[PDB]
Amino acid sequence: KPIEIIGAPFSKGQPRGGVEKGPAALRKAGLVEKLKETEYNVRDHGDLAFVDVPNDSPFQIVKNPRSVGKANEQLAAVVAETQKNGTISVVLGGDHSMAIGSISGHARVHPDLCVIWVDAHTDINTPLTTSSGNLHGQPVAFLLKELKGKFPDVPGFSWVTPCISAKDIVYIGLRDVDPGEHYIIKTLGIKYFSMTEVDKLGIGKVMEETFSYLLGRKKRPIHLSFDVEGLDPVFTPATGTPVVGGLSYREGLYITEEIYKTGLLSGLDIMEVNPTLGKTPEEVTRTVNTAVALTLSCFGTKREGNHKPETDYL
Amino acid sequence: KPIEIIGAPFSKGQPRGGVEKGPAALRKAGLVEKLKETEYNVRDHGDLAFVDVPNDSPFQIVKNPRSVGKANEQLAAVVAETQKNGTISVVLGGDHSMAIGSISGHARVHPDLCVIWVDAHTDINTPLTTSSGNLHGQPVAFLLKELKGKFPDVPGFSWVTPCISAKDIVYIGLRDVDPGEHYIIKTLGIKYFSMTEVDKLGIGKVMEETFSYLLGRKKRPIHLSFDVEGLDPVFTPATGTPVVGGLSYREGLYITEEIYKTGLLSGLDIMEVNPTLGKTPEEVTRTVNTAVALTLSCFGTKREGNHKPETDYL
Amino acid sequence: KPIEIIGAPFSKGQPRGGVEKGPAALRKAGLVEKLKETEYNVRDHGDLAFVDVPNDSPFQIVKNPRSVGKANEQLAAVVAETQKNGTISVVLGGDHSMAIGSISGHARVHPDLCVIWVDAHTDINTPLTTSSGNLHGQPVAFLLKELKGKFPDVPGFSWVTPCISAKDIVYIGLRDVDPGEHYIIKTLGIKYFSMTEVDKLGIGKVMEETFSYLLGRKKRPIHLSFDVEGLDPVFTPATGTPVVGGLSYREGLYITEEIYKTGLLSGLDIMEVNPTLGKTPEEVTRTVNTAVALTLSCFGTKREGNHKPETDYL
Ligand SMILES: [Mn+2]
Ligand SMILES: [Mn+2]
Ligand SMILES: [Mn+2]
Ligand SMILES: [Mn+2]
Ligand SMILES: [Mn+2]
Ligand SMILES: [Mn+2]
Repeated sequence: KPIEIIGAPFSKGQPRGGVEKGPAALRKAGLVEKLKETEYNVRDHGDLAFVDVPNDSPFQIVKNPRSVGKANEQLAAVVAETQKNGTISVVLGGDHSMAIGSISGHARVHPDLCVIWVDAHTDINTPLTTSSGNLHGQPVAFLLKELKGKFPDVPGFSWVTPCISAKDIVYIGLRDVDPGEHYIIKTLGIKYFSMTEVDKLGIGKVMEETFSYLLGRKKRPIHLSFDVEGLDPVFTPATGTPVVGGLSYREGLYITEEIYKTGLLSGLDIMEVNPTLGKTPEEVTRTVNTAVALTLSCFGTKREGNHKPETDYL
Repeated sequence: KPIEIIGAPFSKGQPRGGVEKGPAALRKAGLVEKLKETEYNVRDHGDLAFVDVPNDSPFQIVKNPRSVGKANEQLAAVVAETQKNGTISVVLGGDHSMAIGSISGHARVHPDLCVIWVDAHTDINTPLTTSSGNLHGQPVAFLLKELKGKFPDVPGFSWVTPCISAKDIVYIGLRDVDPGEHYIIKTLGIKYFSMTEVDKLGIGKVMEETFSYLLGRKKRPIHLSFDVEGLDPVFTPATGTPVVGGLSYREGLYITEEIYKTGLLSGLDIMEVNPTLGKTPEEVTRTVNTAVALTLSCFGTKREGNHKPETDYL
Repeated sequence: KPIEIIGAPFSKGQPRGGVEKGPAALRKAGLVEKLKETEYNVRDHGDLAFVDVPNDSPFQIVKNPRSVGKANEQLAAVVAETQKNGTISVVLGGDHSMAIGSISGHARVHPDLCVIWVDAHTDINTPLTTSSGNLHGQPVAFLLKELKGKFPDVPGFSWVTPCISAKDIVYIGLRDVDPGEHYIIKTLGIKYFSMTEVDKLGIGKVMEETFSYLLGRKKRPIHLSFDVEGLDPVFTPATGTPVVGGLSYREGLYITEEIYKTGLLSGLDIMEVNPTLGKTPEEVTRTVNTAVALTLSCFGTKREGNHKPETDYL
């Protein structure tokens, strides 16, 4: 199979600057060279160049709506494209709002995809529930059908089409859910596993369940939107919104490992790595490396080891 | 329901000074303001002013027996009082010897209460088994019926009445048990879950069992005596007796979360936070915050999120 | 039963210097005094003095083959000796190549011993698969029968006799396995538990299985070759090859605790503690202490507590 890396240097999803430098760091850490060393064909599509919407006024609270809608519009296009040619797409973050784009384009080509969202937050606030207008905290609201018409059309997102229903998404690692957001996920009966659940069930049973819950009936394509903040800050320090008491490096890799084992990985998102927010070089290198690590996991790299087939090492 | 906070500025339970500054820090961290934000009525009763027994000579090894017996006698009184008015009491530590008082007063009003003791130590040494005379390491021995008459009447505790039996208490997080103490908990067949058990069973099954074990027959009031030392030192550094390889921040919150879910929380103890023992501001703030956090957990605050009923966030 | 401590100050197993200072640190931390405090007879055999083979030229890639073969030859001798007198041997590392010696001597006296290898690495590279000639990464290859003749005789190991088969060893905590090494452990069908397994099954079930797998039929002597690198670097920092996402202090102690509980402990290896590789005093003391701790665990020390029999602490 083919693997296509698409850098999305974007950050207007939220106020903190730096995230755009994200895909650069990941590459510098050698994500591509390493990926090539797996059983997959690696094609680096490069870094999208986003056009900045001049005079992008705040639609109510929502900030930079037009810039974020144009950034995402453009991505969904590139993603739909490579997805069409049969290659798995791997979007490197800036912030998480690029998920609207990533998930959209992919949805075009595979409308029956299910989404596994590993993150500390739900990011399901609507333009009417956010406290800040940071669109990085509203991604899943633009993609959800059940939430269509539940909020006023946003300047620039007119191209968006609610592609999945609350019965196709599964959250893992939740621990900082705004009140509104909690209502939304309870009302729509969305399947999640808050940290408390991971604690109660153990990362193992968690996957076991998320799978039989998303692939019990039909075996469909899987979209992994992994928000590097879903791991405890100790592991991924250089982030915009760290929240303590989260997934461990081990648990993180177990998810990507089980996901690889299903062979249904269709699209990936390695978002929120902010090279500038490291309190020391270590913290950033630390973050950038577990990010690069989680990815390689989705594509083979097993912790027990890997040997090349048809070769007798004896 | 009503919630009443009672600060117990005491520290003669053990040699290290500072713990009395405990309830102050917790408040400074805003325990009250936050508590108010939950579905409970918060009443701050203030900080008990303890009278210091002049010329309190060591009854054998037991140190400051009269001061500690007067401190606890006074608390049990305030606790019995508010417990009577139907409010849940939440005692902020100084040291853990204040538990004799806390558990006693509460027992008066609800003699059928069971006690869940989350701690690094058993604290079940009798005046005849301690190595030091620190009464903070003997609390459960004054409350236990099975241990009545097993030791010399202590100067000042004459008011105490063994209110519970070894069949009403459950330990969670044990890892530093003196030889004598181990004998005592084995002989009396007390139900506990040493770290090794948490490890073998997982915090999940642990609660599942401690509940069917304490609430299988009758559903009675629960007394949670939480010793901040029960978490690994990494999480609650500013303590008098850190012991490595203990509960994680996650596990800690899981217990308080499952306890809230039973709706039987009758009384709480947030003990051993010692603002002065922090090797850096961080460590204390770190400690003080996970303490404040565990509390809010017992009273609603779920990690998956919380939304106010009857309100349509859409 | 008797306990015999044998210090092996060796380090030519790998390029990084310092590991020889290993057994010294452990002793300084008071391993012996503490061990004495358990229900075992402690005899300190001292520190072997290794003769340095002059002009030890590299056999192909394998470095210091003669020095390492003489170091191990000598150890196997001392170990076979004390093992003969019926005492349990406890070898303190330098590097892990001393395992050839340790396991060999022991095998002489108890040819039916099974080996539990707690380590981050497999250390099963043969002189023909290593990238470096560091023999510390080849120990299990010299001891395995199935790998006999699979590589050219090495200068100094002529005395070695493949004592165990791939059906007697069990790995726990694997996470950094070279490609060759992975082939070897897959081809020979060796039973292991890579971190992913620990994650999936939980340290509890892991032991439960490793036991019924090694002691289901016959109850034989157990050799515990514990490589301090098997725990996450956070816990045992001062090592030559740290690899993140490994066993936790808790899990580590759980293994040594379950192993003690089988009563079949015949020989031990506390290897890779490198006092000089600590980035600060703390890190080394931290490392040296969890090492000393794991040992005491294998010999009684329970986390729930220990009391001396026939003594009424009341
Ligand atoms: Mn997110
Ligand atoms: Mn997030
Ligand atoms: Mn205590
Ligand atoms: Mn304690
Ligand atoms: Mn090793
Ligand atoms: Mn190793």
